[PDB]
Amino acid sequence: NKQEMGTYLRFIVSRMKERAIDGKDSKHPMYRRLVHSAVDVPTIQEKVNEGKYRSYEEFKADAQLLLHNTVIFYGADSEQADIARMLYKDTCHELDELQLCKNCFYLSNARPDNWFCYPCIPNHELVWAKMKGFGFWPAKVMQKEDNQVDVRFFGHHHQRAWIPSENIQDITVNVHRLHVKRSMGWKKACDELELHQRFLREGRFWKSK
Ligand SMILES: [Zn+2]
Repeated sequence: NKQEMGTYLRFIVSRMKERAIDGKDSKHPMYRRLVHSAVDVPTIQEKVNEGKYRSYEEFKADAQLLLHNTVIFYGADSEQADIARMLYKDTCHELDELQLCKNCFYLSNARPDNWFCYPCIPNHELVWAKMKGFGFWPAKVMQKEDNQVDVRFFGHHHQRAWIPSENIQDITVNVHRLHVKRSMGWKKACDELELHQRFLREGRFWKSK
């Protein structure tokens, strides 16, 4: 876990680092004056590297505190607050995604060749799903509730979307039957689906080092 925490947090901080520049920063003389506890991205990045976070909750609390200071120092209605709010949301979203499936999260960030084809445990349910404007594309189910399913599509972008349950078909349905445009992109996604299914059958699990 401690090794995993390190690499996962590094992925998140790296992503949080850029949308954090735009930049005139919380180093006014009044920063001392309005802000209780000090923190910035470099401090967080150091704490990640030195293994200072005991849990993801402690990391999240530092991200929250950074948001709180920005709000206090610039005002809740300020544009700096808007940006910092989006930063915090994005950070917490990554933590959500990590919790959803650690293996998906690692592969999605590290992106080795054919990253989306490696199996997870438990295996993700596979479906055909259509979005408004599109025909059916193959996808992995990440989670679901009664009236909708959270999927990540095969192919370009590997688009993440909520799909109404009525727009889902079992992966065992015959492709030729239902509606979709057989574009090059769609065929590429179907190839990726098949390669994923082959890796599953092979027991070809992702191996680091
Ligand atoms: Zn997964």
